[PDB]
Amino acid sequence: DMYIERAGDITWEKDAEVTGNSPRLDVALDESGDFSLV
Amino acid sequence: ETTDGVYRVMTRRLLGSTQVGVGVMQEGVFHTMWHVTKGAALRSGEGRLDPYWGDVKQDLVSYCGPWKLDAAWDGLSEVQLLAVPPGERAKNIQTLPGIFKTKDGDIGAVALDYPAGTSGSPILDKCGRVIGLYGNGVVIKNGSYVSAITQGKR
Repeated sequence: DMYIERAGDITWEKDAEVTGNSPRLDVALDESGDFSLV
Repeated sequence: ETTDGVYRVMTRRLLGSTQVGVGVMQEGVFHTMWHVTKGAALRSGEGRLDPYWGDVKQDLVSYCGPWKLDAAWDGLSEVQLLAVPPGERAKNIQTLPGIFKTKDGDIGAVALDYPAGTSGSPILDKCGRVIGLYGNGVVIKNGSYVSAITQGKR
């Protein structure tokens, strides 16, 4: 039994925290939808 | 129930519920990643949502209608992950995407590592448009997860 429950509006937030790197990676995508590093 | 918004995807086992992912309701259609539901029907209140389209390679599925989300990352601007973590209110995390470089072109990617039940959380551009869903990606270093910005075709 899977069910869904609303959790918010889809909105951009001016007060969002900022974080995370911006890496550039070579990858491949196989038929199962799995990414792997090249 | 089809009111636009971000939704938790919950599963009830024999004992207790857990959050297995997240999805986007837009224009009457529910959008999530294939691996979250594996195409199974969903309950929404007293109603049933039946799968309509799905593709394992893109890792996407839509319910009640064809895929409606068509915005794409502009390749330059910051974006926001609208993460819906299990047990917590939705929150916006702003980041500059990196890039997955593939033989068939580049794909934006966010180096953000949230709990597994966050898969299907939408990534937003500065106008609030959903440019893709979070949760299919790679691990680079030790535990450093990087998610593709996965978008379908409207």
